[PDB]
Amino acid sequence: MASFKLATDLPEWKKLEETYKSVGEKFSVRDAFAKDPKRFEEFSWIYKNYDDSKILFDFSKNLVNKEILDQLVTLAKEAGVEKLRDAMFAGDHINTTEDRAVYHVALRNRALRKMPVDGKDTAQEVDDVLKHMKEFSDSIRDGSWTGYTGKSITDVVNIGIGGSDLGPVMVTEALKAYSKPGLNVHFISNIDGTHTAETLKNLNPETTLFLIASKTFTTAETITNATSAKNWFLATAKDSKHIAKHFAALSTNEKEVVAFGIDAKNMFGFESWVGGRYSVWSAIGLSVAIYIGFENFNDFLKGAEAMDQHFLTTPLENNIPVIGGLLSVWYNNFFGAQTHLVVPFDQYLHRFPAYLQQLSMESNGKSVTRANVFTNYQTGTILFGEPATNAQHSFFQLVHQGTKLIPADFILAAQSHNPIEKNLHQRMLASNFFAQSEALMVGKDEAKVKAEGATGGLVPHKEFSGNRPTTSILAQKITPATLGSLIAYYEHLTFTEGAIWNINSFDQWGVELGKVLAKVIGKELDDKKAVATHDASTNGLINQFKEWEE
Amino acid sequence: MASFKLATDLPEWKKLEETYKSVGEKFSVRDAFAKDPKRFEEFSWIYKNYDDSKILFDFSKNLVNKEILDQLVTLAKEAGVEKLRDAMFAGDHINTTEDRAVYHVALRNRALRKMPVDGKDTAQEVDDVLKHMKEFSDSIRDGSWTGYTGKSITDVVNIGIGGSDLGPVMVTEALKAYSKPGLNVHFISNIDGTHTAETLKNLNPETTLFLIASKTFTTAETITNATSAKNWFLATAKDSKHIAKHFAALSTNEKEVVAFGIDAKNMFGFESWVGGRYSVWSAIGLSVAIYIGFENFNDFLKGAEAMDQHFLTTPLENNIPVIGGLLSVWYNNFFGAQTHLVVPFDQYLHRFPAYLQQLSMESNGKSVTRANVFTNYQTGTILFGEPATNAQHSFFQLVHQGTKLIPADFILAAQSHNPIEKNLHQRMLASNFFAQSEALMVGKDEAKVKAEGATGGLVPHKEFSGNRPTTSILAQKITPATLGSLIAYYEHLTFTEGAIWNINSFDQWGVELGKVLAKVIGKELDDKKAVATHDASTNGLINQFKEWEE
Ligand SMILES: O=C(O)[C@@H](O)[C@H](O)[C@H](O)COP(=O)(O)O
Ligand SMILES: O=C(O)[C@@H](O)[C@H](O)[C@H](O)COP(=O)(O)O
Ligand SMILES: Cn1ncc(Br)c1N
Ligand SMILES: Cn1ncc(Br)c1N
Repeated sequence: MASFKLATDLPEWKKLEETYKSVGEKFSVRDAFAKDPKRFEEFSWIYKNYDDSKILFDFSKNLVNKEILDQLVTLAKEAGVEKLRDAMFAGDHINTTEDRAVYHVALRNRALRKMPVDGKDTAQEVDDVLKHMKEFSDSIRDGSWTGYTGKSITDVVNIGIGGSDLGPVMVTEALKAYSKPGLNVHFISNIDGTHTAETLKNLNPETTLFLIASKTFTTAETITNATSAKNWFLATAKDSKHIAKHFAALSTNEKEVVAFGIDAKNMFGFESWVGGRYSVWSAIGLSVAIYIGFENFNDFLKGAEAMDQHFLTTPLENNIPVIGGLLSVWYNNFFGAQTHLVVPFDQYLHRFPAYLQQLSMESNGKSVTRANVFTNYQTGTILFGEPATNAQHSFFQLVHQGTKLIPADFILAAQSHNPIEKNLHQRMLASNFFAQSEALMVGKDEAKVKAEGATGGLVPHKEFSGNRPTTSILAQKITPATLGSLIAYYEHLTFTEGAIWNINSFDQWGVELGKVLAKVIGKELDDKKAVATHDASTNGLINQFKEWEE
Repeated sequence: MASFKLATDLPEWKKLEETYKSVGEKFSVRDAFAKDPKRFEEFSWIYKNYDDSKILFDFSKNLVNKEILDQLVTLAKEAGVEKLRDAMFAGDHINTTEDRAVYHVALRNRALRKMPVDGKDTAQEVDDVLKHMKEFSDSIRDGSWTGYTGKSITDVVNIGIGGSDLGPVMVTEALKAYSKPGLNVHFISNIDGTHTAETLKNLNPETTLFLIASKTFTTAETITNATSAKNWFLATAKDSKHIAKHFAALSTNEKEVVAFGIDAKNMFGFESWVGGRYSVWSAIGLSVAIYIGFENFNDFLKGAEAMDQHFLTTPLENNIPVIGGLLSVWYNNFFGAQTHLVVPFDQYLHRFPAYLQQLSMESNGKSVTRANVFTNYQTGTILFGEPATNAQHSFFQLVHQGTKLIPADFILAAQSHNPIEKNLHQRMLASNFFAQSEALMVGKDEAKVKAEGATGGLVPHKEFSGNRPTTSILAQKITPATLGSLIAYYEHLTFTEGAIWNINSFDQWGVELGKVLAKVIGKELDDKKAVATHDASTNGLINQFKEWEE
C-alpha cells in the first residue's frame, strides 16, 4: 500500500509550482551560465561502467539550477522513490494490480547476488536459462546445430509482438556491428499477412530457425504467425518430426509451448515478474545472443547490472537516472510539455526512440495511483524521435521555431564502429551533435538577424528563441555494455517518474484489453451478412469493409 | 499581403472558445450517436479517385457535431483558406519569406491543365522531366542500361537527406508489392559513416546505380556521402569515365551537378517551387519509378491530382482535407492537445507516420504569421506513430488510459496485397482496426469493471474513460493511386491548418539554419586541442569528445 495518495499531496509539489512561477517559466539558460562559471561541472555527471568505459550525462542546457534541482530531489524523497526502488530490488510485489514482483533487475544479476522472489533466490534459475542460451546460440553460430537436411542455420526468425519483438529488433540493429556475415536475423510481428509473406519470401526452410517469443504463449497475432510459419516450414519439410530442429520458444508457459508442438528441450523460460517491455534481458533476447554471440549479450547484461548498482547505491542528488526522471516531471507537470524527444546521432540506434517509446508510454500512461484514486495531474509524456542528422532536416524545424516546449535527449558515441575515410564522416556527425544543442540554447535574436542581412517583415521569421532545453549523452563507443547501461538508465528514469506520480509503472490494462477486443468482430467478419450490433460508426466501417473486401 | 494578423483576430475564434467551454470540453461521443441517428452518414465522406476506386473518411468518432463543424467552417472562411488555396494553384508566390511559388500540385498535373509560374505554363516543362524519368527507368528495368562492364543494373542507391530521402523511402516501402525480384532500392542519407558502410557492404559496383538527390546539390551530408560513394565506385572501376553509367542527379542546380562530375544528360531536373517535403512527386521520385515502374509512379501522381481537384473544387463543408485540418485546429488550439497520432493498420506503410511527421511538423512548426508578427497561440502539432497491430501492444496503453488527449488517424485497406491463408490474417487485422476505435470511443465504466469481476481497489485501474477520438480511413486497397490520394490529403490538411494559423507552411528557416551550424565546430574538430570558444556546456562536450575520440 502507498504512503500517499496523489503527487499533488506532496508538500514540495506546490512549492515547485511557486518556483515555476517565479524563476522556472522564463528561465534563461544563457543567464544561468553567465552566473555560474562551474555550471557544466555542476550539472554533468560521468558514469563509469563495469569495464571502466564511460558515459557523460550533460544536463546543463536544461531549464534547471541548484534551487530547482534541490527541490525536485526533495520531491523524490517525499514520494518515497528510494523506498519503492528498494522494494523492487527486494523482489516485493510492487506490481500491485497483477500482484507480481518487478524483477527485470534479476535478469542481469551476473554477479549472482541473492535476489529473491517469494523468499527464494532467483540467481541460479536465471543463470541456468542463460547457460542454456549460451549453449544453444553457440551451437547455432558454430554450425553444430543443423537443420533437418543437415545444413547449418543461416537465418533466424523471431516471431512475437510488442515486448516480445521490439527489444530484439532494436538491439540487433544497434549492435549490428558485432554480427557475423552469413548469419542473419529477421522479425515477424504484425498480424498483417504482409509481414509473414515478405519475411519468408526468400528464406530456405532447411536453413531457417524460428524463435516463437511470447510470455503467455497465447497472443493471437503471435500464435497465428507461428502457425503460418509452421505451415510454411512443413510445405517443404513435410514431416512434423523435423519441427524439433527448426522451432524454439521463449516463454513462461511450458504447457502451451508443448501443446503447440515445440519440444520442451527447445524452450527458454522466464517468469511472470519479467514485463514484456523489460524483457530483452531474459530468454526473449535469444535472437540477440545468436546474432552477436552470447559473450556480447552477456556484456550487454553486465552493462545493465552496473547501471542498476549505480541506481541502487547513489544518493538521489547524484543519481543519474533519478536526475533524468526529475527533469521530465519538471517539464511534464510544471511547464506542461506533453512530449519528450530522443535523438540518437547514430544510425545503428535508429530503432532506439521506438523502443523507449514503448518502455516510457506503456509504463507511465496511467491515470490511477497506488492509492487506487484517479490522478488530477499529468502522468506519462508522449515520446518520439528519429536519428540525426536526418531529423535536423525534418521535424527539427518545429523543435527550433514552433510553439511547443520539447525536452530532448541527444546521444552520440565518440568512436564509430565504421570510422570510414579516417573519421571524416564521424567528425561531421559529432559537429552536428554539438552545434544543434548549442543553437537550441543560444538562439538568434532580432539584432543578429538584422546584422545578417534581413530587413523588414522577414526579420522575425528568421529569429530563434533559444532557451530550448537539451540533455546531451556522450558515450565513448556504443558497445554492448554501453547499450546495456543506456537502456537501464531509461528504465530507471521511467521508474523515477512513475514513483513521483505514484502510478504502477508495471501493468498495462490497455494492452491487456486490446488482446481481447477483436474476437467478437472477427467472428462477424466470417459471414458476409451486414452487422448492426455496434455503434453506427463501427457498423458503418464494418459494412463498408464487407462490401469492399475480397 | 495578409488579410489578417493573428488567428485570434478572427471573430469566429472567440466563438469557438465559447463553444469549447459549453459543449466541447466534456463532449460525449456516445451521447452524440444517441442524439443523431444519421451521425455516421453525416460525418463520413466517400472520396472517389480518378480510377473509380474509393476511400471512406469516417470522422464520426471525433469530438465534433454539426454546430462545432459549422463554426470551424466559418473560421476557415474568415481565415481565407480558399483565397490562399486558389493563390497556390494560380502559381502565386505564397512562400513569402523565400519569395517562391508553392507548386507541388503542378508536379502531378497529368491532365496538362495550364498551371503557370511567373506567367509561364509549367505543364510541358514538368511533363518533359517525367518523360525523361520514364525513358530512363524503363531502360534500367529492361536491362538495356548497362554498367561499365556491360551488366544490367540490380541495385539502385538513392543518396540524399530529409525531403530528398524520406519520400523515396516511404513510398518504395509502401508500394513494395509492385516491385520485381532482382531489382532492389537502397537509401544512404545520414552523414554517420555507418549508413554508407552498411549500405554498400554487399553491393557490386558493376551493377549498382546511384541517384544523387539534392535540390541545392550543396547539402553537406549528401555531397559528402556522394563523394564517398564515388570513391567506393572508383576503387573498383578505376576510371572516372565509367561514372556516366552509374551516377545520376535529381536536382535544381545543373552547374553544381556538372561540377560534381555527373553528365548533364543524367540530370533529372525540378524547380525552386518544389519544397523538399513535397518533392516525392518530382524527379526526386525517380527511385520509385525505377523500383515499381513508371506507369505505377504515374498512377501515384494521378491519385494526387484527383485529390488536388477535390480540394480545389469542393465547398469547404464537404472538403475532406479541410475537415481533417479543422479538427486538428480544434484539438490543438481549443483542447490543448499537443500531439497527433497516425497509425496505419498496414505493414507496408510502416514509414508513413515518419513521412507525415516531416510533412506536418516542418510545415507548421512556426511562430510568425504572414503579417510578420509572432503568434499568441499554438501552431503545428507533434506527429508520431507506428503501424498496427504492433502499436496496440505498446504505446496504445497511454492512448487508452493516460492523461493526454491524443487525436488519432487509423488507416486500413479492405484488400491486402498478401491475402495469405484465404485472408485469415487480413480479417484479424481488420477486426483490430474496428475494435480499437470502438473501444477508444465506448470505454468501460466502473459498473462494467465490477461486473467483469474486479473488486476493491483494483476497479479504477481497469476502467477506460471512452470518448477518446479517432478518425478512421478505409481504403479499398493501397494501390499507387490510393497512396497518391492519401499523401495529397495530408498535404492539403497541413495546408488548411497553416492557413488558419496564418503561418507560412512552406519555408523552413530552422532547417536552413541547421545546414550552416556545424561547420564552425567541424573546423575545431580538426584538432584535439581543447576549445573554449563556446558556452561551457558546448566547450565541455567538445573537449570530452576530443579526449575520447579515436
Ligand atoms: O508490453 C506488453 O505486455 C505487450 O507488448 C506484450 O509483450 C505483447 O502483447 C506480447 O505478449 P506475449 O509476450 O505474452 O505474447
Ligand atoms: O525539407 C527540407 O528542406 C530538407 O529536409 C531538405 O530536403 C534537405 O536539407 C536536403 O536538401 P537538398 O535537397 O537541397 O539536398
Ligand atoms: C521521459 N522519458 N524519456 C525517455 C524515457 Br524511456 C522516458 N520515460
Ligand atoms: C495534424 N496533422 N495530421 C497529419 C498531418 Br500531415 C497533420 N499536419
